[PDB]
Amino acid sequence: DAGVTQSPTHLIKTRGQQVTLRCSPKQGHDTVSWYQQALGQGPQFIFQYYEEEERQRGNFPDRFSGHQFPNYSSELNVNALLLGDSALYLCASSDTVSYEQYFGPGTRLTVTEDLKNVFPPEVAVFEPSEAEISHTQKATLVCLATGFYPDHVELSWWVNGKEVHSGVCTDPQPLKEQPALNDSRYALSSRLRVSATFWQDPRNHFRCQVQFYGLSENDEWTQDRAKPVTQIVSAEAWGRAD
Amino acid sequence: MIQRTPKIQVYSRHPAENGKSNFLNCYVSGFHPSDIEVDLLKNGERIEKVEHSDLSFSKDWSFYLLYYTEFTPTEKDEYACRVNHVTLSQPKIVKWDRDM
Amino acid sequence: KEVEQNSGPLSVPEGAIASLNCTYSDRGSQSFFWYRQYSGKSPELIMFIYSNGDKEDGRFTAQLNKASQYISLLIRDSKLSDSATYLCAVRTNSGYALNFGKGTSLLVTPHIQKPDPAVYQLRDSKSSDKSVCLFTDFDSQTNVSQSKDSDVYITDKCVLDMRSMDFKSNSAVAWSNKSDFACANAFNNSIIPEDTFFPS
Amino acid sequence: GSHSMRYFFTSVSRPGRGEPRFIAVGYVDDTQFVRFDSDAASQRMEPRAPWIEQEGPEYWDGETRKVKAHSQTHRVDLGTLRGYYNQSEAGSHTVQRMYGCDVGSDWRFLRGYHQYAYDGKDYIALKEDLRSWTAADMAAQTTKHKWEAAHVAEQLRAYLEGTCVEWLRRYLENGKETLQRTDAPKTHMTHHAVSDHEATLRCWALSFYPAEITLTWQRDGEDQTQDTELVETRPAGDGTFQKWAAVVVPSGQEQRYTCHVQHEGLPKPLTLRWEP
Amino acid sequence: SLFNTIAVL
Repeated sequence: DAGVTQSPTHLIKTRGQQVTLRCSPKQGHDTVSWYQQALGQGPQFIFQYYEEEERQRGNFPDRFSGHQFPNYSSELNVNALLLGDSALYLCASSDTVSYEQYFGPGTRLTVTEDLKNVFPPEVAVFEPSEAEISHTQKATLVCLATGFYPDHVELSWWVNGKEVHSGVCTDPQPLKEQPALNDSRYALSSRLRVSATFWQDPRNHFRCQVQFYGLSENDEWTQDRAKPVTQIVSAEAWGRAD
Repeated sequence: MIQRTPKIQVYSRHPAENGKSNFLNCYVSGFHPSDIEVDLLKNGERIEKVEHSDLSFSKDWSFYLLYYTEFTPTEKDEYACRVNHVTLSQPKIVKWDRDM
Repeated sequence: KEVEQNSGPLSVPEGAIASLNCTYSDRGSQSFFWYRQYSGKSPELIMFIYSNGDKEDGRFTAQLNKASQYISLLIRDSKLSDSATYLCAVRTNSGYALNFGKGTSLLVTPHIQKPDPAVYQLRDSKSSDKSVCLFTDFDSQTNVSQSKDSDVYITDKCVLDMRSMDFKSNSAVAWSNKSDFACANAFNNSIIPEDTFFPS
Repeated sequence: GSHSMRYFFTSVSRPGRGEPRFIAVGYVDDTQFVRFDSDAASQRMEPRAPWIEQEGPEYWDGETRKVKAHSQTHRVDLGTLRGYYNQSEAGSHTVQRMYGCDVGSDWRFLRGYHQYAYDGKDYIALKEDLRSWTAADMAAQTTKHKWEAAHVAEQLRAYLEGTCVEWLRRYLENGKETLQRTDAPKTHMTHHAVSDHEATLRCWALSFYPAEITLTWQRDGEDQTQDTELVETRPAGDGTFQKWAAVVVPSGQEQRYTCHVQHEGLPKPLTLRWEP
Repeated sequence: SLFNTIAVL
């Protein structure tokens, strides 16, 4: 009895492969429109489905096709994947009264040259300077997530087991470790800032958590490094009195 | 569930001239619901290749339709409109009067 | 190219009115919408306009002028929460698809009450051998340029709202794996605020 | 003179026999220019005037897309109305919709309108202000509260002012030689003996456009509203319209009677009397 | 031309 739904959340594929994306509309909604949103660009219309047929189609090539089933859910299939198909695929549902379109959470597709290119993040917390505490009565923790590809992660901070937002800043876009290379790995920073009295309580416990979206257990893997599965990686610290 | 019985008019396109080409019309209007069967008759017998307009309707929501053929009238030929609708116990015939 | 927006970023001082314009070419454009997209997220409907004129909803005002073929969104009393990409979408009478602009990025630049720029060194929780430089408490005017040396990394400035203390703060981070790398000279490509505090 | 563009839609269920029968027609003034029938081969919006044939495939695609959407909205509306009125799956019912535009001499917007009926009775219509709905019964009130919530009237107003008018302007220019022509009625009068003492005088208007006309009889100047037989104004089949007015009159007293003919295409109103 | 966003009852 709730909102628009999409799966999978993230996908990694290689050139020439095929993918299927699923979308379920919001509960009172019976029409679903698919859009492609490339990085730094606006969503581009692919199709809209109503009563199980294609009501309208965009400007996309034959590789992209789709379907809507009796429960009003829908699939986007795209074949012969190109690197350039890397995008946020957005599904949007509407009714037939208001016709307003409400977007889902999106499937993030990345098409890469070779699955060997994917690597989870390495994660580390850096503890406050005694200088900062002294000058300021406040203490900044820095998290650093390093060496990951593709560039979708979700970074959150946890204090004494509860997820926090006040006092955080995470970089809006991750940085290329090697700008020249097209398949460069990424880095991302975040700050948690608290009062010195808070950081000085050695009962207080701080954890930086990075959810990484990676390979699924459908993906073959023969390398020696651990399979770069979708996983969570963390670093932590405890407060220090003086 | 409104039920309204058809009006019927039978007439020619141009003024009737014996031995001269024309069109025979049947305007059926004022009816509801919209299922209806209309033929044009020549001496009691059903005319083929009769065409009709696309269903439309008036301000009171009653339907109207025009049925027509090419015909060439004569002093002794009778033409008529034969109409059926759920509202009628039996098909209703209206003979063509060249001055109506 | 049917719906045009500038990318920006556009800056608006915190509390001030932000203005976004969008332009379109199709005369059959009938219905207009503004979507907000936070970094890493999907777009969110915030306003629809179906009629020429102004339309007010909370802090948002949309203005449509169909003769001049523009549409505007104004956001009064800008908050940090308002920093996001704003996408402009249009629907013609011929169909049911949305044509979207590329999105204008809005950054609401925060007012720093008492700036005190400084560069601090932070040690890794796991091991002393790895370290990080935090440039913090500089004024919003300061931009932070990337280092021209590869192997030394610098993030952009980011603003953090410590809500309990009504206090806001900028920060950027710099790090390297080189033995010849000091916080003292980490942001040397960046225009140094005069006497930023450098401890050791 | 004024012009109008008007779309008419009819959907009729037929339980047991498939999807409902759906018929759509468009008009500019009294002239049909477009047609869609759900049982026809093509499954497209089809041209019915010479002047619309000029539109390209991007137009027919759009018009086919939307007309299909109207037919699907009626399919649902039939189901919904069936539920609200607690009627059986087996009976056969009708929805009708009509909307469109009027413009003045200047070709500027004049009025817009959208009416809707279930089984020949009004259900809901948009008011003159195009901002609020008039609702037949408790079922229409339900629909009106829902449409208020979903800003339906506002979306439709945009179309009615604006888009609808602009297309009407374009159709009027492209189709100038038929749409902007006004054919004045060719008139005549006819006399039939009814046995003794009385005669019919029948007054005719043939070959006119548009369909609007007034035909009246007077005896000695004074209107015969009660006494006159009128026939509904009727299509000739060639783009033009026919009408007549009869009156019964005492024999040899026929000079007293005069037929009055009013039409857009006449410079001044016509007067006719029996000329043997 | 026809209206696009025709609403259901």
